[PDB]
Amino acid sequence: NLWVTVYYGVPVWKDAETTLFCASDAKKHNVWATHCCVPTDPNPQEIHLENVTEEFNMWKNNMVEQMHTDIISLWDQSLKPCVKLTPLCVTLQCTNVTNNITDDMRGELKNCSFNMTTELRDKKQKVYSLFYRLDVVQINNKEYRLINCNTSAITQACPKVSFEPIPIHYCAPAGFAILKCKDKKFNGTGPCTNVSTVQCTHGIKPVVSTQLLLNGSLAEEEVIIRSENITNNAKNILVQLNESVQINCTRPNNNTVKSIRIGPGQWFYYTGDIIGDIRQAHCNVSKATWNETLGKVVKQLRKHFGNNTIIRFANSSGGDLEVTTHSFNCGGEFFYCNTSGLFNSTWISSNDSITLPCRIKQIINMWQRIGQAMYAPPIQGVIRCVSNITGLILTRDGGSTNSTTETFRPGGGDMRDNWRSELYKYKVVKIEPLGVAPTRCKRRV
Amino acid sequence: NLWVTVYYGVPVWKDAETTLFCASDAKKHNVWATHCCVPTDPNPQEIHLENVTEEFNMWKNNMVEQMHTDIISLWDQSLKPCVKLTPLCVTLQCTNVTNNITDDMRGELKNCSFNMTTELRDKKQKVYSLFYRLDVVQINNKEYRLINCNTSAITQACPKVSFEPIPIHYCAPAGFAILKCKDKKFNGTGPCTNVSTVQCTHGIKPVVSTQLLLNGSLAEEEVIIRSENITNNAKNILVQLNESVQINCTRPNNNTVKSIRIGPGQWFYYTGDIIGDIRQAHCNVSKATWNETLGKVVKQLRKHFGNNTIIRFANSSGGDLEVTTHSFNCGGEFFYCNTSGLFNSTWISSNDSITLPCRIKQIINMWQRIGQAMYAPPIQGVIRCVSNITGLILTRDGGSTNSTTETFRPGGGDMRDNWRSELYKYKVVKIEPLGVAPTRCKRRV
Amino acid sequence: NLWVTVYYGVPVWKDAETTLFCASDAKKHNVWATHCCVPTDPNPQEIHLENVTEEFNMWKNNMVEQMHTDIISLWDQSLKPCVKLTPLCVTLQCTNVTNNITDDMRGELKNCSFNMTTELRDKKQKVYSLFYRLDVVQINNKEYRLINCNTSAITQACPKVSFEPIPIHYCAPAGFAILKCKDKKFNGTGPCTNVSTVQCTHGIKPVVSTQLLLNGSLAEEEVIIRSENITNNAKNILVQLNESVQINCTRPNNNTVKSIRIGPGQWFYYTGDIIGDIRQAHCNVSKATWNETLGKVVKQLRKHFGNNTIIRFANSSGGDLEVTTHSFNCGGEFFYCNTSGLFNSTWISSNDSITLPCRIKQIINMWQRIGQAMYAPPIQGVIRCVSNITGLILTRDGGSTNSTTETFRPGGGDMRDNWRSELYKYKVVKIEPLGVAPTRCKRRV
Amino acid sequence: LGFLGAAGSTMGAASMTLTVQARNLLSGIVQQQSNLLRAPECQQHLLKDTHWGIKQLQARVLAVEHYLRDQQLLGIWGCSGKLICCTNVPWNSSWSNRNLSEIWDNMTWLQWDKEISNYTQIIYGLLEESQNQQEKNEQDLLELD
Amino acid sequence: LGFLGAAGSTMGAASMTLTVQARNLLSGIVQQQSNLLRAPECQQHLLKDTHWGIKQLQARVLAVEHYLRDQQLLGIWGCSGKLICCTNVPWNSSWSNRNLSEIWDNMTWLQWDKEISNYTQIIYGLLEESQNQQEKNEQDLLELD
Amino acid sequence: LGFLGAAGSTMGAASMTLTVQARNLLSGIVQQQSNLLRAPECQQHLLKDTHWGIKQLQARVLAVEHYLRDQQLLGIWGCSGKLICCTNVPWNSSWSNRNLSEIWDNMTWLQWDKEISNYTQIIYGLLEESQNQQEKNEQDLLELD
Ligand SMILES: *[C@@H]1O[C@H](CO)[C@@H](O[C@@H]2O[C@H](CO)[C@@H](O[C@@H]3O[C@H](CO[C@H]4O[C@H](CO)[C@@H](O)[C@H](O)[C@@H]4O)[C@@H](O)[C@H](O[C@H]4O[C@H](CO)[C@@H](O)[C@H](O)[C@@H]4O)[C@@H]3O)[C@H](O)[C@H]2NC(C)=O)[C@H](O)[C@H]1NC(C)=O
Ligand SMILES: *[C@@H]1O[C@H](CO)[C@@H](O[C@@H]2O[C@H](CO)[C@@H](O)[C@H](O)[C@H]2NC(C)=O)[C@H](O)[C@H]1NC(C)=O
Ligand SMILES: *[C@@H]1O[C@H](CO)[C@@H](O[C@@H]2O[C@H](CO)[C@@H](O)[C@H](O)[C@H]2NC(C)=O)[C@H](O)[C@H]1NC(C)=O
Ligand SMILES: *[C@@H]1O[C@H](CO)[C@@H](O[C@@H]2O[C@H](CO)[C@@H](O)[C@H](O)[C@H]2NC(C)=O)[C@H](O)[C@H]1NC(C)=O
Ligand SMILES: *[C@@H]1O[C@H](CO)[C@@H](O[C@@H]2O[C@H](CO)[C@@H](O)[C@H](O)[C@H]2NC(C)=O)[C@H](O)[C@H]1NC(C)=O
Ligand SMILES: *[C@@H]1O[C@H](CO)[C@@H](O[C@@H]2O[C@H](CO)[C@@H](O)[C@H](O)[C@H]2NC(C)=O)[C@H](O)[C@H]1NC(C)=O
Ligand SMILES: *[C@@H]1O[C@H](CO)[C@@H](O[C@@H]2O[C@H](CO)[C@@H](O)[C@H](O)[C@H]2NC(C)=O)[C@H](O)[C@H]1NC(C)=O
Ligand SMILES: *[C@@H]1O[C@H](CO)[C@@H](O)[C@H](O)[C@H]1NC(C)=O
Ligand SMILES: *[C@@H]1O[C@H](CO)[C@@H](O)[C@H](O)[C@H]1NC(C)=O
Ligand SMILES: *[C@@H]1O[C@H](CO)[C@@H](O)[C@H](O)[C@H]1NC(C)=O
Repeated sequence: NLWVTVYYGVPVWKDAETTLFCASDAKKHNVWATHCCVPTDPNPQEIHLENVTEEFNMWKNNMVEQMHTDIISLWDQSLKPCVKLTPLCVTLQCTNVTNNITDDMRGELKNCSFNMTTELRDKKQKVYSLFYRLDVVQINNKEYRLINCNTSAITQACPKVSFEPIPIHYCAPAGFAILKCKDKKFNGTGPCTNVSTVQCTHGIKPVVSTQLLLNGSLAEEEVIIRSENITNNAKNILVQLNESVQINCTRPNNNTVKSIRIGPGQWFYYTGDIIGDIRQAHCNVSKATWNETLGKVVKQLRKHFGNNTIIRFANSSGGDLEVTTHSFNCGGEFFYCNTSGLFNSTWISSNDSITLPCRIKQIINMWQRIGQAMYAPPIQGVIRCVSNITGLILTRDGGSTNSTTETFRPGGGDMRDNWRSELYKYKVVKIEPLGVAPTRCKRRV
Repeated sequence: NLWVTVYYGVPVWKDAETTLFCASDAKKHNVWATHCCVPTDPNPQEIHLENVTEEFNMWKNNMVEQMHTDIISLWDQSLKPCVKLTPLCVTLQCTNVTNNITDDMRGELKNCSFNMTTELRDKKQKVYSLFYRLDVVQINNKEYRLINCNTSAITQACPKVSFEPIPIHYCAPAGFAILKCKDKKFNGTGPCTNVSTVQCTHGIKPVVSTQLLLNGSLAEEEVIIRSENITNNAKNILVQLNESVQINCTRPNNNTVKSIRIGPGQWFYYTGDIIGDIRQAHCNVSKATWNETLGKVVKQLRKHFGNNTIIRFANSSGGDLEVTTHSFNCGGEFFYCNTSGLFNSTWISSNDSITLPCRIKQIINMWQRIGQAMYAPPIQGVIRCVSNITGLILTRDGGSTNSTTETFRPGGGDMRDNWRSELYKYKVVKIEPLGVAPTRCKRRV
Repeated sequence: NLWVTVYYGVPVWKDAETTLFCASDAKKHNVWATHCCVPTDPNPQEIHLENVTEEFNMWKNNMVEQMHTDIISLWDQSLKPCVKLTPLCVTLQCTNVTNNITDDMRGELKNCSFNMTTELRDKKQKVYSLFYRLDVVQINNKEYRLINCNTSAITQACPKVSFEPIPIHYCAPAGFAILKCKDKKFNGTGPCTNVSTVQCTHGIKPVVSTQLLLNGSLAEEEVIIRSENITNNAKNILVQLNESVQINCTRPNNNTVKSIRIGPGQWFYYTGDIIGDIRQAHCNVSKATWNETLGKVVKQLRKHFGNNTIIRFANSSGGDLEVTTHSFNCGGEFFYCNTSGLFNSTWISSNDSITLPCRIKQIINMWQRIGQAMYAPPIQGVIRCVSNITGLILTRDGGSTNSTTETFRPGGGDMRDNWRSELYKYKVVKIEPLGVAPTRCKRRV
Repeated sequence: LGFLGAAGSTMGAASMTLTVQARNLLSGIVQQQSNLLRAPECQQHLLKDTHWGIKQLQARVLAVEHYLRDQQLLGIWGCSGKLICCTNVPWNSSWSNRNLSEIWDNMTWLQWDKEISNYTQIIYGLLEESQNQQEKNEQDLLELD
Repeated sequence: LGFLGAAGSTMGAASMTLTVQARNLLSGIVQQQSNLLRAPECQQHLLKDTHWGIKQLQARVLAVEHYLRDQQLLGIWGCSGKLICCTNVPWNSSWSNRNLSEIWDNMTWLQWDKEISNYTQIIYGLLEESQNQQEKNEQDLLELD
Repeated sequence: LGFLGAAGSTMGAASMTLTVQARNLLSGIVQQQSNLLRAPECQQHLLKDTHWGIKQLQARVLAVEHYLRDQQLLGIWGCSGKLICCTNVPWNSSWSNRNLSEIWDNMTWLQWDKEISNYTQIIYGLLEESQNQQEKNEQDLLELD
């Protein structure tokens, strides 16, 4: 003699995709200080869910896609009110910079001059400036043009706007909740038994890189290797380290920045000249930290590829700098570092820091899109930054013939991987408070 | 002893104006494939309303106005990201195209050259191209300019975007319903007794034309002549045929299209030259189909103008091509056909197809607005299309002295008429579920 | 034996900040006729609140901030579709206008010529025009440029758009109410005992000025002096007069306006020449009205500064014209009047109108922002306007040593003061209908 | 009978489909929004096209406001939980003096609404007052006991 | 008395206008929107001016959310159908020990809200718990019978 | 226990937190909006950034629509004023023939929803019909008396 009884306020949920709030920790001109304008809670108090098991899947996590979209949108907006540099698509007269230049810098930097516009349409000015060779290509005392002029408009990023990543917390809108997995051994998929509910994620700095994962969180206890499919050589492997590796990067040349008007309030910045000698930009890691780090990675790779097999590391297979080098933003400057100095070993059954030479570019095709290109204004002085390697993006070459030797390379370059590696522990669900159950109760008639 | 009783969920409604959803049948780069992104139901099941009589009025139907607004808005958006052609407002040096040109094409097409911009501000290129005379006017081996340069900016329609109309269904938002009139004899106004309710209209292709109504629906049983007022010569008459007339249109010249950069990714398309001889564009209908069609129209006009009176057809009274010719989009090309070959008869108490010569224009002032003009890029090869005449827009000249002879002309040109002719059977109403009635019931006190 | 009883529909409220509707009195091309498109009620009937005392504070009134934001936004929108005048940043060849010019106008107006663009990129035209010296500066038969070209883009205000202020009513959104203070002696802060509730304010014309407050409401009974703090010389004093002072302004020169195309539909307007002689623009007030008005102001200042002390008036201390002169819009023209002719007296224990010479500017930096500048097109003919002084913005110099003499100057220039002076009687509150109270009632168990 | 299936039915018979009509507004809102949410490209369209995105929100907001307005009226009349409710307001022959059996057995709701379309605001004002008085009377009964 | 006509009235008298105040929010929303809908040019303005259109939607959405928040509170306290409801939560002298006759006959609601403004969240929490217990008790009575 | 604190609890125990869950949606809406309203620069952002402003309104509108949809269902089933309500629809062993004591004492609501997830639309249709019949019966009882 069971009857339907309806209950409202039932503590259940379903997988769902919604829009999350971006909230900062309450950097005056930082693009991330703004936009994520709703402040976070001083205490985004967590509620543990006793006896709840739930399934997580980082490669199906739509929080990654939202972040990706928001990162792009914010950048496009921040460049919207900045000076366009289309007046720079002129022919350039260029020669080699001649100074006390080291061998590795010969022909690396060019000395160009051109007729630039001024605030009046009747007047031109001669501009003398230095450009890195990667931004300048030949047309045919030789004729050159900026590399982007045959493809898209170039705009100047505003020098007053900082893009330095600060922690960002994503918060669920009412009606939704975020489930957080605390299983220290969670590999990116499957059930998790230590689950709490939060309204906001912890802060994730929106750090962009192509090979080494910088300034993320560390794994507890052991290096965790997470991949969508272990035996699929078409998939990337995200390796989260349980220790950090410090990288010291520099742009050793002391630059003098000049600024001219090229129109009505249209200020344009360029490198005028360089003080001191010319040296190549570079990044250092100690050899011991790097070698110990790989040994740990290998011990863990061996659980998937065999503890009696050989794991070797090799450099990038090919592609453009955005694909083959380790790219990052260092104080507003854009570095493209040669990581072949790191991925060179075979693993089988007194710092001597590894120095990675780095190239510098001012014209950046962000997100590998064809469309508006960004011009990074030069930075006055000498640039130094220190970053933490918190992970790696590796790919297995595959093509294996069961020779027992496998090769891994610093592949990747898909920007979403940089966030998937932090958001792997979060899931968004919709609350479904209405439901029914049987009972020995009938409505009074 | 009657009391007020309140009922909620009452099946009644009121005339209303709201915003309808645009929904396509789930054409990768078609502007209509997109935008009307919410898919239609696989079965937009209709509910017949037994014993419901309702009044319809096609000339007061606000669904027409919504479509008109949406058509314009969508086009303006689709041209928003396309290359501007303002660098083309230069003086042109033009001569007559000289080739094997038929008599009807003499002076029709001009051979022009000019200094066009390139991706660099310091460089110009000589462009040689062909233009139709309708797009080019004199300034004073003679000096010419594009016709639009003294009025508005010209922009290029993107060659990758198709504007080919596909069926569009309009759907009511929740709280509203669409009432559909099934009376086969419905003349556009008054009560209709066979009424069903639907959530979505059938698909209407947003076909644009100025005189003949193309690719619409056909009337059942007989030709239906619908006008706001029969005796008002200031009103248009929309004639819906119960049979179709096939029209075969061609642009017989085999065009070679050239493409240059005129700026940073700014690709511009133009006709370079023509392969083969030069012939005039034209459209064919058989004489028998056309003559039978008019005979049917006349039989029906006679019910309004007298079955002992004379009905004659004549061509356009005057105005620009957008007013006097039959205009349509044929595979992206814009045709302006001389319909005097059709409207030439007097009706009283072996195909020999009628050939209508057609002019071609590349600069289009869509919707007869003064403002941004569109440049239709040329199409490579030879163009063929076949369309169905499903109706006519006719106007009576009026000015009658009761001579017993009336004259009708292929007037119109008001784009809203093209949709009113399909939407005539639909009405939008607001649902009003709350109401009261008397009964022998009082609330328990 | 008291119990909680919950009541809904409780007539209480809280101070709140919300967005108000802008509503006009239902001026075809007036920017204020549009935008404030929701019409006002024919009878925005007021409800008096018997026995309600509420606290008002005009310097904390957020209605002022909303108006300020809306004024700016509307103007920026209205200029959005207008012709840009960036082609005017060319070198100018200028000489002194030579005609029958009075002494006060010598060198005031310059005769300039330049190469302007045309609808074709290959053609230039010579433009001869007159400019006021305030809009033109030297580069080094002398070389000049427009004053704005080194700072920002200049755009033309559309000549067809009127900015003539018309009364604007602000209306609360549902859930909010506006409380109106009727205390005739209300000084801007504190409790008010004669309070009514309205849905809409009375109409306030959005009149812009810098020193004299024009076309506002008058005080009843006596001049009211309102300031945030009487003894703070850093604060402005808003004086609301109980009588008006009439000002007759003229631009005595009969201007001939020329119009050319400078691009594709890009019409540009400029003063071609002047008919008749050249005279200086000016504004008149009678001396008696002005002197009586100040005597009244002084009687009231004495209640705050001592009725045995000396009050003197003096002119502006320094700054640009936007700061030191009385600025206003006269029929679309922009006047900058020298008010030293008014504020010149010492007050101690046959009209002879005061004539204020005025300068004219065409390039206006509205709201004192650095950014896009507006070009005011010239007006054909002779300009006359008559305005009412309804108030003054005064500042006390301070720096007093208790000498018993205080000096007041026509300071101000903060545009928000112009509205604060009208909105001082209104407050916006949020309705809070839910609340509880004790009673001898328990829910039946 | 389906949505508005009863529109041509007489009032009596029509009352048995009040549930069909009542649910149509919010059910339609969630299903239409679902079709929109299920099309990621359409979601991109909502932001890419500012005017379209605004038109859609305006339509949804308005639909909600109408739902709520009617619900509040039922609330203030003491009919929040009912599709059919009797009240303490007598029927006026001045609104309609038509026979009760014609009203329920021959006439449809469409016809009926026309029959009394100019008294709607009167009836609603009366219902409001009657309920206000009733609630005060109920409180007085509780204070008395 | 009109909207807020009772604001200066004492609480007792003021309670007779609870209907006036209760309807003002949604009634105002539909009438203001109607004035906007009746002006086709104003509708064009909502789309032509992106910021204005957003400000208007934001205001409308917020007004709806406040309406609903209050309705839910009445719902969870078991007062969804009432303008006036008595509950099972006793009054605390610590919130107010003022004489009942002053509260209803001399004081206005504005004054009263100030008198107990720091206990609102306490009372609301108590009301929530009391109703939760009551509903469980009701189910137990039905299972018992 | 906090929001979803009862998620791992058995159904019986979990029912004592229905108030916690019920309020979370609208309470969260007003608190999140408050954090946004309290940041004038963020308000400027809502208009400066068209896409962000649209995304936020879309999220808020959708949250409201879901709230209301569920409330209407309770309304049409005659449960508008209850967190827990019994009805006149019998339980089908074809939906679930599991022991009542396992359902309330061992199983959680998450498990239960999975147990009967394919019958939700059946039960809801039955509830609608049952209430419709009940209301007609109530009117007949009033006309009879
Ligand atoms: C304080 O308030 C006063 C009014 O109380 C304002 O004074 C008015 O200002 C307006 C705008 O400058 C003046 O309007 C202009 O009047 C000119 C003369 O018109 C005469 O002939 C017409 C015939 O129909 C009469 O109705 C009128 O009363 C006059 O006798 C017109 O030639 C002007 O036309 C120009 O603008 C219109 C758009 O408005 C265009 O359509 C035209 O093509 C043309 O470009 C214009 O209409 C008005 O005359 C002034 N009133 C008085 C009594 O003088 C002050 O300006 C205001 N002060 C401040 C600071 O805001
Ligand atoms: C880069 O090119 C500029 C342009 O020619 C060089 O600048 C000139 O240097 C000489 C020698 O000191 C001066 O006399 C000229 O007056 C400078 N010209 C200008 C325009 O400033 C510059 O030296 C070159 N630098 C390098 C490292 O090659
Ligand atoms: C800037 O423009 C000037 C044009 O005046 C260039 O100088 C000219 O160069 C051409 C090519 O050799 C000569 O024929 C002219 O006689 C030069 N004119 C003068 C007066 O210098 C100059 O080279 C341009 N500079 C750059 C790098 O753009
Ligand atoms: C249209 O004009 C172009 C430009 O003059 C003509 O092209 C030239 O044709 C001659 C003869 O074959 C060639 O020797 C030239 O090299 C061509 N010039 C260029 C720039 O390509 C073209 O023949 C003309 N066509 C017609 C039909 O009149
Ligand atoms: C493109 O520009 C060149 C300018 O170099 C034009 O050729 C000039 O034409 C003028 C006018 O007859 C002559 O005075 C010059 O001597 C010519 N210069 C040279 C080197 O050709 C050319 O006609 C322009 N072409 C078009 C059609 O725009
Ligand atoms: C302002 O400058 C213009 C430009 O020189 C003067 O216009 C010329 O006046 C003379 C004498 O009447 C005429 O012969 C010329 O044909 C005019 N030139 C043009 C281009 O129109 C004008 O007179 C000057 N006005 C004043 C007051 O100085
Ligand atoms: C407009 O441009 C012409 C260029 O043709 C200017 O006139 C030239 O001025 C320079 C400088 O004195 C002379 O060297 C040229 O010989 C002149 N050319 C001719 C044919 O006039 C003219 O001054 C410019 N006008 C303005 C005011 O911009
Ligand atoms: C239509 O009228 C017929 C004849 O009286 C009746 O039997 C039928 O039920 C009516 N239809 C509706 C929907 O009421
Ligand atoms: C205002 O006070 C007087 C005097 O006590 C009283 O008679 C009147 O009703 C009060 N007004 C209101 C609105 O309560
Ligand atoms: C988890 O399981 C244990 C053991 O049966 C039980 O005592 C505890 O109450 C459960 N937790 C929850 C939230 O039900």
